[PDB]
Order: sequence, then structure tokens, then C-alpha cells
Amino acid sequence: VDLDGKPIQPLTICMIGAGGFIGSHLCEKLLTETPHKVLALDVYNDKIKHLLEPDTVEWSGRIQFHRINIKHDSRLEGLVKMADLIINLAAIATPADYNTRPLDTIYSNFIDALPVVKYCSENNKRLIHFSTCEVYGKTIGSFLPKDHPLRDDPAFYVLKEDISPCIFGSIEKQRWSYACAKQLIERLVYAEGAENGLEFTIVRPFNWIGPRMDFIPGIDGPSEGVPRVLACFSNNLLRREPLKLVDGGESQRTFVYINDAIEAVLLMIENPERANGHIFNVGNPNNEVTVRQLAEMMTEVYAKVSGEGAIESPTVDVSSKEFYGEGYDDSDKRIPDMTIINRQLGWNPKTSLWDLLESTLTYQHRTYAEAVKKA
Amino acid sequence: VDLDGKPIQPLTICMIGAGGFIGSHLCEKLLTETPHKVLALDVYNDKIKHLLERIQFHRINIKHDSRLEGLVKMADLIINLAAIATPADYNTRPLDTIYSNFIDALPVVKYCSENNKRLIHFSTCEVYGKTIGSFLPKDHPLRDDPAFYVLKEDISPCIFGSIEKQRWSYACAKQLIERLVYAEGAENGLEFTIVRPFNWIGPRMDFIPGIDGPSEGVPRVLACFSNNLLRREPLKLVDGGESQRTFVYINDAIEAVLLMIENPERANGHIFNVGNPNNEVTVRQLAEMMTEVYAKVSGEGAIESPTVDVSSKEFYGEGYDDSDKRIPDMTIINRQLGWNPKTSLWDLLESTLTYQHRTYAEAVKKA
Ligand SMILES: O=C(O)[C@H]1O[C@H](OP(=O)(O)OP(=O)(O)OC[C@H]2O[C@@H](n3ccc(=O)[nH]c3=O)[C@H](O)[C@@H]2O)[C@H](O)[C@@H](O)[C@@H]1O
Ligand SMILES: O=C(O)[C@H]1O[C@H](OP(=O)(O)OP(=O)(O)OC[C@H]2O[C@@H](n3ccc(=O)[nH]c3=O)[C@H](O)[C@@H]2O)[C@H](O)[C@@H](O)[C@@H]1O
Repeated sequence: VDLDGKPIQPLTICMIGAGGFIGSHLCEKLLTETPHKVLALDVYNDKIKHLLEPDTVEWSGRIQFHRINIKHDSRLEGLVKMADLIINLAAIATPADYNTRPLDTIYSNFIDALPVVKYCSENNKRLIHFSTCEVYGKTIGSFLPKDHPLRDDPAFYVLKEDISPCIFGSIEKQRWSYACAKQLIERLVYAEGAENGLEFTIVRPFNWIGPRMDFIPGIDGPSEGVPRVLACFSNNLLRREPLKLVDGGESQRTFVYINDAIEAVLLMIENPERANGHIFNVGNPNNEVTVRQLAEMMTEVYAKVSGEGAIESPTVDVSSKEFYGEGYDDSDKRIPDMTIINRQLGWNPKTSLWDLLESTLTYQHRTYAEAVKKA
Repeated sequence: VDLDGKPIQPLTICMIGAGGFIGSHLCEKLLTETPHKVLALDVYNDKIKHLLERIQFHRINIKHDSRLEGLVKMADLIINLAAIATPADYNTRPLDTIYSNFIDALPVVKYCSENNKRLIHFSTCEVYGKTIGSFLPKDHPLRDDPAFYVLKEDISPCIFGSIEKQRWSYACAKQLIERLVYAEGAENGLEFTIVRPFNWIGPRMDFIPGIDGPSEGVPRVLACFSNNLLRREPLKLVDGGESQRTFVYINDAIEAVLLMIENPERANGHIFNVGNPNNEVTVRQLAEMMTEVYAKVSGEGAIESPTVDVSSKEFYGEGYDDSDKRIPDMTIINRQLGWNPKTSLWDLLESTLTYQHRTYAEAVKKA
């Protein structure tokens, strides 16, 4: 039964990038908590093998992998035509190669999505596009003098979806390649919703954290790979190295437990009366920390989870030239405004930062420790 | 002879959107002041008809025309002006705007990089969008620090409205194309230069509605106010015309572009603000100043109230938002090409409105 009060008609859902971090967890909540049928499209299925017929036949029927690459594969339009609802996760989304493979980044996050949008509008299918909190980029507050009082006015850091600006660095700062592409795709989807009648919903994850995020370098992922902080630190703690802090890890972020976030997405799927039209911050404003804090807190939790204790210095500073490369720039403070999502879907994040790290690092320890020993 | 000191080897130049406002004036400076050969590509040639009986029109639409890649290969240097650039239909045809300013340019960029041709892409000062200063409280002292309103090309941010503010459709597309061109210059070896016009003003800009274009069309402020003065109506000021802009005489600007063409040792790599920081006014001021000049130029005098306020809902439509203050920086351009705008605002309006009066007045009477 939906929020409006109506009963929930089941759906065939075309999920693109469904073998990803967010994809995989979504498949789980859909299978376990709902009637819906999933078409899982991705180039890899590693993270959903545990749910495919070969590894199990408990969900034979209601999920179907299709190894497709949407860059060029005729098969796609038909697969879309096959479903009632398309969810597009398929994207390069590691900051690491926004300034290093800027063309592939732009093509990934803008160009390769356009077809998906063509087909949804043509065939009158509903679209859920996954954008990012990086679309807001920098916080107006960030340009005020150090410790200027205006920084304390929420006016200057809260990121409201209907009115806060999209602020990026100059062109030479190639990290914004990703954000600018995401901005344009949102603008296009919104328009297509306006010029044409596209039913759509756009999701801006603020730093979703849980298992399967990215990869541990050398194990599941590569050796010279560079993921996103959770994965990065995770590796540091497992390998018993210190945690590399980029320019002293003074940026801030707000982390939300992946489970909390998936509930949000579900509410959107099942209440199109209230999600069609809108853009949604999915984040947990209460779990804010600096990156240095995330690191400290993660070492503490990890010691709890591991048994094994501290490290001499558990962190170290490193220049962004050294770490990220040439044209790095950074989002300074993500704090989601929860008026729109709260009003439309009644959503709120239940889970604490400490709690979600206890959860996530136990998954990390139980998965990667016998492995990282044999290496 | 170039700035570096070298002599200038002549060039075949592929100019796309060459029958446009900027296109047309460029063809003139190339023909009259230089050795270069021009390939003029456009769907329309109306504004180059006068100089058409070293220049070769090709009625080509770049959206889909095989002919293009060969035309590009035909030249040494490509200049891409071809773009929807009227604020009017950024919030009203957002798809066509985005496709125009991002997607349709991509092929041009494919061919230039593939075939090792030099590219000059015309972007815009909108790419900066809003000034950081715009978010400080009314009359907050920090607004006076140039830190908060000058738009430096290598470091100032691109600040746009939320998504629902569809005017930024245009700016975001232009931003991404710049980012891609710059990326292609980095990942691949593309020789390129990007131009950010700040409000270039002069002769064949846009159209007069009902004479040079659609009766219900809506161009840029020069053309809009030009029509108001010619038709003897008041000048419609959008939300009291309190935004500011800096206008540069079209002739001054074209000199800049030429310097870039003829001095690749200094222009390859860079992004350039072409504007004239000294000619800043609010829109209300531009209107006042234009009515004054026009009275001078026309003979005919004032109007009772010569302006009137109008809501942007009423004027521009649904998702309008606005660049608040353009004031270009010039350190880069000035350092690379030695360029500076000679011409005054009043002077350039005396010039432009005399062209307007001599062109549109017998016409507007007969209507
Ligand atoms: O998960 C998200 O919601 C967002 O995460 C990333 O953006 P970001 O958070 O800036 O980048 P991360 O690499 O996760 O790290 C956060 C910040 O911590 C720092 N960091 C990261 C990694 C590390 O090992 N050390 C470190 O100090 C950097 O400032 C980095 O920008 C993606 O760019 C967005 O697409 C995505 O929506
Ligand atoms: O000339 C430029 O360099 C830029 O001009 C336009 O941007 P913009 O200046 O915002 O818009 P205009 O319609 O030219 O008018 C400027 C402002 O004057 C006001 N206006 C305009 C017209 C009118 O009749 N009345 C009026 O009050 C509005 O604030 C309007 O945005 C384009 O957005 C840019 O592509 C271009 O590079």
C-alpha cells in the first residue's frame, strides 16, 4: 500500500547500472520488501551474483540479468519498452578520474545517458535518474573570509534542491567535468519533462555509505585504483596503513546509511503521484563530519570491530597534487536540505554515523581480512 | 606581421555561423584588414549579402550535412559561432538550446582534433553566470571588494541558478562545451582558443521584430530597445532593469578576435574575456542613455515616460533568472594580446543607433 493510501500495482523495472553499489542494494530491497520485477542491466554482475538464478533460484522469475553496455547495444530500447519504470544509475562516479579521464567522464555522465532519456520520453515510460549532490558543487559560504559570521547563516551552506545554486570552479579545474555533466543531464531531463511530458524523478545522493561501495584496491578492484573515501579508508585500516587525508581532510560531508537511502528510493518508486516532477536530496544532515573526523571515527570503530588496536599516527596529510592530480577542486560542505523530500515522501534517515560505520566496517573486516593477509 | 614579431602566413578559415552578427563583422575585418581566405558556413547569408556577388558561402546546416568534415579539412582554422544565443528561448526551447550549444558543436570538435586543425570556439560571459557578490545582503560592504564581482577567466567560478531556472540551460551547455574543449586540449593535443564575449554591441545584432524578423520575436537588449525607439514606444525594463552589464563596441571586439587568429603562439591554450570594463551600466541606464543618444541621432525628442517596468514572468516567461553583474577581468587577454577596448559606450551607441535609424526608419513608417 502506497503513502497516498492507494494499493501498490507491481512493476517491471528496468535498472541500468544495477550491478553497482547502489544498484545491488536496490535489487535487494526490491526483491525482499516488494512485488516488483527487476531487469538488471550492467556490464558486470559481481555485486548481484548472490541473487542470480545460477547462485540461487529463490528469486527465479522476478530478476533477470542482461549483460548490456548502453554505449552501443540495440537491445536497449526494447529492454526499456519491456519495463514500466527505468532507473539509470550507469555512470563513472569516482572523483579520482574526473580530472584524469575528463572526456570519458563527460561522455559517461552526460552523453551516454541521452538515449535512455530519448526512449523513456518516446515510449512514455517513467524515469528515475541518479544525479549527485556534486551538482550544487561549492557552498556560497566558501567564498566568505575565514571565520566571517555569515558562514554561520544556513542561508550560505544548506543545499535546497529548488533554489540553491550550482557553483563550480573555473574550467581548468577539471574535477567539475563530472558535476557539469550531471548538471546538464538534470537540466535536460527537467526540460524534457517541461517541453515534452516526461514523468521523472531525480535523486541527489549525499555520500551514501554501506557495503560493496567501490572496491578494495588489489583485491576486488585494481592495484592503482582510487575509489571514494569509504573504500579508500577501508583499505588503509585493513592493510594497517595510516589513512591518507587530502590537504588535511578539512572538507565536510554528510554520510547516510545505504539502507536508509534505499528506503527513500523505494518511496519514490511507489509514490509517483508525489515524486514525478521533483528533485530530491537524499542525505542525512545529522551525520556531518570533516574528513579528518571520518578518519578518526573510522579508526576507533575499526579497532572495536577488529580487536586489533590503534596505529602510531593513524593518519597523515597528503597534497591533492600528490593524491588526486592536476586540476583537483573540492566540494567544501554538503548539508542536504530535507524540506522537499520530507514533505513529499515523509522520509528521514534513522541510522547514525557511528552505527552505520560499525555496520559497514564489520562487513569490511569479515570480507577483506583473510584476503588482504594472503597478499 | 604578428605580435611575437613574425610575419603572418595567410590562412583558409572555416567560419561556422558566419552569416551571424559576430560572423558578419568578422568577415569584414578579415577581408579588409588581412590576407586570409574565408569559408562562410551558415544556413542564412542575409548579413553577408552586401559583401557577396577570398570568400565562399556554403549554405550548410551542421546538424546533419556530410559536406562538413571536408569543409573543415579544407581549412587551417575553424571558428565556431553557430549557436542559439537569445536569452528569450533558453527557458522556452531549453532542449533546442542545449542541443544547439552543446551537442551540435561536438562534431566540429571531433573533426578539429582528428584532423589536427586549430579551433576557436565562441562561448559566453554567461558561463560565469552570477557573481558571488550577488548572494551577500543588500548593501553589504563585501560587495565593494572586486574579489566578489570581477570575473577572472582562470579562477572565478561558474555559478548558476537551480535546475528549475531554465535560463541556465544555455549557460550550462556552454560550460560543458568549454570543459570538453579544454579536456580535448588536455587528453588529446587540440590547439584551441575560447572566447567569452561580454555583451558585444553594434550594427547587425539580432533583428527588428516585424521588419528583420518575426513580429513576436524577442532578441537581445540592443535590438529590443532599438525597436522601442524606432517604433516610438517606451523601453520595457525587466524587473526594473537593475542588472548591470558591460558593453564593448563590436569593432573593438573584432580586433581582439583577429589578434587571436594571428597570434596562436599566445592564444592556443587560453580562455579570453572580451569586454570593456569601463562601459558598465544598469539596464535602466542603458535605456536612458539610448533614448538620449537616439533623440540626438533622430532629431525627434523625448517620450512622456520613455521607459516602463515589466515583470520577467510577463516578459521572458516561466523559469527566467539573470546574470547580475558582468565586469570582465582582462589580465589574461591584456597580457597575451595587448588588447584594450578603445570605444566608449556613448560613442558606440551614437554609432550603432545612427546605423539603426538610417536602416529601420523608412521601413518601420511603412507598417
Ligand atoms: O557519494 C557521493 O554522494 C558523492 O561522492 C563523490 O564525491 P566526493 O564525496 O567529493 O569524493 P570522495 O572521493 O568520496 O571523498 C570525499 C572527499 O574526501 C577526501 N578524501 C577522499 C579519499 C581519500 O582517500 N582521502 C580523502 O581525504 C577528498 O576531499 C574527497 O573529495 C562523487 O563525486 C559523487 O558523484 C557522489 O555523489
Ligand atoms: O551579449 C552577450 O554577451 C550575452 O548576451 C545574452 O545574455 P543577456 O545579456 O543576459 O540578455 P539580453 O536579453 O541580451 O539582455 C540583458 C538583460 O537586459 C534586460 N532586458 C532585456 C531586454 C529588454 O527588452 N528589456 C530588458 O530589461 C534583462 O535583464 C536581460 O537579461 C546571452 O545570454 C549570452 O549568450 C551573450 O554572450
